[PDB]
Formats: sequence, C-alpha cells, structure tokens
Amino acid sequence: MKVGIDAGGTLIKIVQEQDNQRTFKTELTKNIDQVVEWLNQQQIEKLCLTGGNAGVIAENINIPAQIFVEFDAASQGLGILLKEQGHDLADYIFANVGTGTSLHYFDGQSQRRVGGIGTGGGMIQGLGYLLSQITDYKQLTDMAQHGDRNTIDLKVRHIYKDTEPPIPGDLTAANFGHVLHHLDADFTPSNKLAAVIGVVGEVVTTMAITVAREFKTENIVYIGSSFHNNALLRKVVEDYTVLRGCKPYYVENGAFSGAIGALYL
Amino acid sequence: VGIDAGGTLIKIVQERTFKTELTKNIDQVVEWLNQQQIEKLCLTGGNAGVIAENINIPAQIFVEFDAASQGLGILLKEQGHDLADYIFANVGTGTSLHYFDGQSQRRVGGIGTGGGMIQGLGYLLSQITDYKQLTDMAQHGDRNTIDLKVRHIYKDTEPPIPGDLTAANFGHVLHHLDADFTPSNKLAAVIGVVGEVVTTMAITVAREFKTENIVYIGSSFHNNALLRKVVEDYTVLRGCKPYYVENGAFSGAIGALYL
Ligand SMILES: Nc1ncnc2c1ncn2[C@@H]1O[C@H](COP(=O)(O)OP(=O)(O)O)[C@@H](O)[C@H]1O
Ligand SMILES: Nc1ncnc2c1ncn2[C@@H]1O[C@H](COP(=O)(O)OP(=O)(O)O)[C@@H](O)[C@H]1O
Ligand SMILES: COCCCCCNC(=O)CCNC(=O)[C@H](O)C(C)(C)COP(=O)(O)O
Ligand SMILES: COCCCCCNC(=O)CCNC(=O)[C@H](O)C(C)(C)COP(=O)(O)O
Ligand SMILES: [Mg+2]
Ligand SMILES: [Mg+2]
Repeated sequence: MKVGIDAGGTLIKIVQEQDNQRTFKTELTKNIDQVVEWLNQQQIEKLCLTGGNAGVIAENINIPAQIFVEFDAASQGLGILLKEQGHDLADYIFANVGTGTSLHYFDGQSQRRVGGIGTGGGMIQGLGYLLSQITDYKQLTDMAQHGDRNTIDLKVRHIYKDTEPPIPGDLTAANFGHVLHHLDADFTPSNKLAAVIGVVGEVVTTMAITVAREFKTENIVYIGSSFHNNALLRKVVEDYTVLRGCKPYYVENGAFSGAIGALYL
Repeated sequence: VGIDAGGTLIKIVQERTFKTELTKNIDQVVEWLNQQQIEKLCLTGGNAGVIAENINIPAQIFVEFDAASQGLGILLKEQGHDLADYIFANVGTGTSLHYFDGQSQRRVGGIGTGGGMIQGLGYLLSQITDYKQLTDMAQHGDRNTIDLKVRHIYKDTEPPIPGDLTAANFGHVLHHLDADFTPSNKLAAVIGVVGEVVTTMAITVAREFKTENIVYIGSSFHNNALLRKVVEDYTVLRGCKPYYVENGAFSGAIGALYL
C-alpha cells in the first residue's frame, strides 16, 4: 500500500491508500515509537512524510521516504478533499488550527503562508490544564461545551453602558475582561474552559477574516484536529466568520489534509 | 478639560495636566468635575454618557476612534516624529487597530486580547487583583516550561519558518506536568500571548495598508516593560518600525479637546 503521514506537534496522522479505499488513522506524537514499529512491519509501495516529527520517523525506518514541507502538503490534500466534497472555490484562505495556527492564502494555483499565531489546540490543552487540572482531551473539551462565558468575557455594550457604541455591542471587547467585575463568583471549570476556547476561536477567525480581506477572498476554510470533539470552537469560529461577511468551510477529514497531500506530491 | 472615559481607566487632560482615575470610581470624577467650573469640556469613550448626564455644562462628545487619532497626531508632532502614514494599535481594555493614511483614520480591525485579558486571565492564574502587583509579578517570569516554540515541534527536521517563533502559547504545559507553574512564569505567558496577538494583528494590517510604521498606544503599556519588549521585538522581527509615545494613553482625551 501507499501511506502518507503528517507527524505533528501533538498528533500523528496516517492515511493508507489501498486502491480507492482510504484508511484514516490518528495516533499520539508521544507514541511515535509505536508508529515506527508498526510501519516496519507493513509492505509499503510508497511512503511520504511531512510535519515537524517527520525526521524522527525517517531516521528510525528501514525504508526510503520522501519528505515534504507541511504547508505545501496541507494545501494539496485540502484541494483534493474540497473537490471530493463538492466545493469548487476559486480561491480561499485556509487556517490550519493545530497545536499552533498557520494561515494560508490559496489563489487557485498554489498556497502562500500569510501569517500565523500561537493561539490554537496547544493553548486549549495547555491553558485549559492550568485553569482546570484536566489533562484528558475528551474530558476537557466535553466539560467546555457546558460552559458560560458571561461572567468572564466583556462585550462592547458593557463598556458603552446606555449609550450607542461605534461598533456592534454584542462583540467581545475583552476576553477575560469581566472577571474583575464578577469577583465573589466561583469561576467554574466549564466557564473558564469555554472562555479559553472562546479566545482561541476569536483570534484565529480575526486573523483569517483580516487576511481574507487583504487577499480579496470571501472563502475561509478551517482545518486541523483542534476542531475534533469541540463544537464550541466551530460555533465560535463559524458564527464570527459569517458575522464578518465571509463564508466558513469545514472539511470531512480536514485534519488529514497534510497526510493526503504528502501522498499526492 | 478633555476626558476619555474608558472601560477601565478614565483619562483626564486639563489645559497640560495628565490625571488617571479608575472607571469604577467614576462617581468621584463627576464630584470633582462639578466642584470646579471649566471654560470648555469635551468627552469621549464608552462612559462619556454616564459623565455627560451626571454633569452641568454642555460637553461635546466625540467618537473615541476619531479622537485617539487626533490626539496621537499631536503627540507625535510634539515628540519629533513626522510619519506620513501608520497603523496605530490602541491596546486598552480591549484592542482597536487603525490605519492613518496621512489625512484621516480608518478602523481596520480589533481583538479582545489586551489589558482586560492581562488583568482577568492574570487573576484567574494568580488570584492577584492589584494591577501594579500583577504586572510587576510577571516581569521576570520565565516562559520556557509554558510556551512551545517552532523548534520544539521540529526536532529532527529543518523548520519552514524561524524556530525561535512561538508556535503554541501554553503548548508546553503538558510536556512539563511534574513541575510548578509559578505565578510569575504564568503571568509572563499571559502577557506573552496578549503581546503576540496584538503584534500579529498590527503587522498584518500594516502589510495590507502598505505601511511599515506601527504606533502602539493605550494604558496596557504602563508598568509593563515585558509587554513593550514583547510587542517591540516581534514588530521589528516582522520588518516594521514600532513606536511608543509619552502620554500616548491620553491620546483620546487630548483629541477630544482639539476637535
Ligand atoms: N485525541 C486527542 N488528543 C490530544 N489532542 C487532540 C485530540 N483530538 C484533538 N485534539 C486537539 O487537536 C490539537 C492538535 O491537532 P493537529 O491539528 O493534529 O496539530 P499537529 O499537526 O501539531 O499535531 C490538539 O492540540 C488538541 O487541541
Ligand atoms: N492603575 C491601573 N489599574 C488598572 N489597570 C491598569 C492600570 N494601569 C494600566 N492598566 C492596564 O491598562 C488597561 C487600560 O487601558 P486603557 O487604554 O486605559 O483602556 P480603556 O480605554 O478601556 O480604559 C487595563 O485593562 C490594564 O490592563
Ligand atoms: C517570539 O515569537 C513570536 C511569535 C508570534 C506568533 C507567530 N507564530 C507563528 O506564526 C507560529 C505559529 N504556529 C504555526 O504556524 C504551527 O504551529 C507550526 C509551527 C507550522 C506547526 O504546525 P502544527 O504542528 O501543525 O501546529
Ligand atoms: C462576539 O464577537 C466575537 C469576537 C469579536 C472580536 C472583535 N472585537 C473587536 O473588534 C472589539 C475589541 N475591542 C475594542 O476595539 C476596544 O476595546 C473598544 C470596544 C473600541 C473600546 O475601547 P477601550 O474601552 O478604549 O478598550
Ligand atoms: Mg499539523
Ligand atoms: Mg480607550
């Protein structure tokens, strides 16, 4: 078989292609050892690698392998996944929301990195843990769905009281801006985790909508594993993308865009 | 008098005299204003109305964006800068980003990462409510065990962007579980992430509007050298030219008076 692997900061994504039956496999990066041992016992017609931990794999394998830059690979797998799923977009921003976040403009032909920020899945896990002691990703993201952000976040209408503001009053003005206004109140693990995802969702969208306006597209494709088991994040991202007059897109297996692309380059 | 009554701080300029007062003590500002009559009064900010209705004299009310820009242009001239164009980034309770073309300003975006987040998230990670103690507590914090750089993700590989870049704020926490995340380290990371998001937003609209100049203002920079260093280093790293300005947090109040 043919196998493509995007070995990221947190997750290793593997796709095997047989003929036209894909297999999508996720493993932890910390169990990268167990991906190598597994790889060495497969019969592999072609192997392709990308991501930060690609070299760790290449060196520990007894089989040659091509290595591609993850920006190029993500773009290539995303284009394939968008066609398959019936989106024919002339151009778009894509925002890869992984351990960290990378923002790309795809003009129709190629991708170009137009920015990035360290607000993404790693912040959700890291800051999440600092605010809740919860290490289990499932527990963390499940708990955050039940959360309320009202006592934590400060909207524009709170700063502008009775009077009429110069931007929409419902907008978030200050993430964690209301904490000092509602001391006494507990601040529950749910509420705080919702606010973390809230701030991460909002920064990514802001960057994406800004860059979208810069390169003159209304299409914003969001990918990365950060969106798995995290409805709040997609909602946050999606509502605000629409609110700013852009069109958000999520993609089935969009978090495997790198591993697929590695196979088709 | 010119006043910019923000979400957190009320900034007063008497014509120059520069006085700051907490927004939660707005009651005392009215009390103070009424007790001494004034030739002309101008107002701006979110809490301009709360003042206007609790006061005697017909003080004009301006949009804070237009005022901030008018005051900043004046502060820049007084402090020897002659910039043809620039972005300015008003880092207040939240953050508002503006492109000034040489003639007028335009709001080009904003984000809720700023001083309100430094205070709020800061409290949630340290229990510290005093602004001066918190920002001091952060100054010599160490981010190594909290933040994840590009070179950490790209251990065996050559990275496609500079390895010293921050990759994931707080993204090292799970890699340093049996360790004490001290209040200083954690407060340094809060300021770290706030400073980086504001810079990224700033440099992006700077590229968009074809200007290399980025003027940073707001009171988020008072008593926070780390925030300035963070904003400044990375602005320079992205080929843009950062500027701070004396009393730049009073830009709105000054601008209210000139308009
Ligand atoms: N099973 C899981 N374990 C840990 N994190 C997960 C899991 N599923 C989703 N995530 C989220 O996805 C993020 C990393 O996703 P990914 O897009 O694969 O980045 P990378 O390419 O760096 O591995 C994590 O930081 C976390 O927020
Ligand atoms: N003495 C202080 N007390 C509280 N916060 C302060 C103080 N000095 C500086 N700050 C910081 O500056 C922010 C206020 O910036 P500013 O431009 O005055 O915002 P606003 O216009 O919303 O009042 C606060 O959220 C806080 O981060
Ligand atoms: C001092 O550093 C200032 C940093 C300013 C913020 C800029 N940071 C960045 O653009 C890097 C953000 N992260 C990313 O682009 C990604 O995480 C990558 C480093 C490409 C790794 O990809 P993944 O492992 O898939 O997250
Ligand atoms: C629900 O919306 C989700 C996220 C929207 C984020 C965009 N938010 C913004 O552009 C507003 C951010 N805040 C600001 O621009 C400022 O804080 C202002 C509201 C202008 C007030 O100024 P000050 O009181 O001086 O901070
Ligand atoms: Mg990745
Ligand atoms: Mg202000």
